[PDB]
Amino acid sequence: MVLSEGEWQLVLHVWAKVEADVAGHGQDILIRLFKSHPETLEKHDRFKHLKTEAEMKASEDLKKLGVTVLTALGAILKKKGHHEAELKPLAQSHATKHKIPIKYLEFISEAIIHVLHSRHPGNFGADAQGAMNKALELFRKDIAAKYKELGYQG
Ligand code: HEM
Repeated sequence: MVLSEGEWQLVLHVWAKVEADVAGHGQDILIRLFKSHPETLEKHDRFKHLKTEAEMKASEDLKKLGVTVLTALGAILKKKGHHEAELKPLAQSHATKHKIPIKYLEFISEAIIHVLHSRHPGNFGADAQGAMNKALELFRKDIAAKYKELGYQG
């Protein structure tokens, strides 16, 4: 798939707001993911023991992971589709080391959309959400193709 320049502008415009508080958005997104799909928490040997949302909010390790996730995703989005180089090491670690099924990438995509809709209603109307969804779908499709080449595809 290919996004138009107008769609990229909608995506990067809301992303600029997200970047005013990377740590806070990172926390919100991961907690939303863990609450909505607890099975994803099991993949994180580092956080598997957290029992409540309060414990999650207090974890400095989870906050650091959130910043790492958003910083990597932001670098990919800013490439506006020309992200092959950035995708390779990410696909390799998530397929071979962490063993993350594509299904879980869809779950985190849902969490990103939920949080942006909650925090940026004025900059995340229907058109902006459609553009962000298209960007995340492109990301998942390209990662899935890489998983297959790497021998995982799942
Ligand atoms: C927007 C999608 C995502 C991005 C950009 C992303 C990015 C990253 C980055 C950059 C790291 C650190 C270096 C590495 O190991 O590659 C990481 C680690 C990891 N990711 Fe992801 N990730 C994503 C989605 C997921 C999902 C959905 C899961 C699990 C349900 C996941 C599980 C992990 C695990 C287990 C680690 C290691 C965490 C640790 O250090 O203990 N990732 N991810």
